[PDB]
Amino acid sequence: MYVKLISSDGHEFIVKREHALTSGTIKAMLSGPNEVNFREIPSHVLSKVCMYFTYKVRYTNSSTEIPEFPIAPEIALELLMAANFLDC
Amino acid sequence: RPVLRSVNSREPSQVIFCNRSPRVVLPVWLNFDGEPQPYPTLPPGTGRRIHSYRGHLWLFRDAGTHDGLLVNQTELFVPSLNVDGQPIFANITLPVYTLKERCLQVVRSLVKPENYRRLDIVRSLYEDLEDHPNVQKDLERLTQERIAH
Amino acid sequence: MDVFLMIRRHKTTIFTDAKESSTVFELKRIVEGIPDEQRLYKDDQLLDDGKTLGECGFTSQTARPQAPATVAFRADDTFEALCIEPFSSPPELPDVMKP
Repeated sequence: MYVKLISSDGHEFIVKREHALTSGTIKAMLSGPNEVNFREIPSHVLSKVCMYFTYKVRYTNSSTEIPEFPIAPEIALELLMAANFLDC
Repeated sequence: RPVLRSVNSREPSQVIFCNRSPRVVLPVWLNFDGEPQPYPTLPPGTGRRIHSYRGHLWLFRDAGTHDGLLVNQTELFVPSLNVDGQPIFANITLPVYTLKERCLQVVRSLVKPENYRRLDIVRSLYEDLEDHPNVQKDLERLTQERIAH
Repeated sequence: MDVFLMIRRHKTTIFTDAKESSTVFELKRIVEGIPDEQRLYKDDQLLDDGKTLGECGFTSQTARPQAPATVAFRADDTFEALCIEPFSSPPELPDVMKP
């Protein structure tokens, strides 16, 4: 099953739901017994946040060597802002 | 008398620390008093066979930020005894951090200590930053971790 | 083992993965879940169907998850040109955050 996490400038990232469950925010936005828009999160910030997901599913519970997460010093003050809000 | 100290096992345990992480790795050893001790650092990629003891308590941090590293898919490392003379193996790796402290780590390195306060960020973050990870802390976090279990 | 992918069309980016030995027609069914009207492209090169991922130049070495490799709709009868809208740009890095 899939979600459609849209950014401020209007980027629509369709990722796997279990991947999205990595966020504590996005887990309490899909929790009612799909789509989520974010008004103050850019595209160059959200695509990189959809990356932590593909990689957090991949590497959590792995016995191999585990590769470093790449953060260009420019997107560095906007992913911390994204993550503190995202909760992941 | 805390519940994370090295047992005085008086038994040799030839052990191999090789760092499979990008960091410069600091071996930390909790002694017979449970007080962590610093050993010679491992450059990234390399590793050494060490003369340690059965039931000693090792953990590993990036010698720089003091960021928590893993060993054999865990926080702590205790060997047992070398079966038939073959040595125990400590595989020091990166943990999947949360993107939070992952980014904290980066801002932390590029921005000098005093000028966290110049960064254009929300207010709870100057504290997220100002509390750079600590070993004495991650010892208290873990003791109650295993006291609950 | 496998690759990691960003399948891009306009302001659509899809975070998926596929095996390096598996073909394009397979990846075109994977998209047919999110065939007759579908063309995939490596950069500017139109990928053909009977080709695998490794044959189209996505080694799992060039398609790691923390930076996945990037992979056209046929409306009515003819195709569109491959259109992908780049993401926004971050602010220039603050005065103290620089070396």
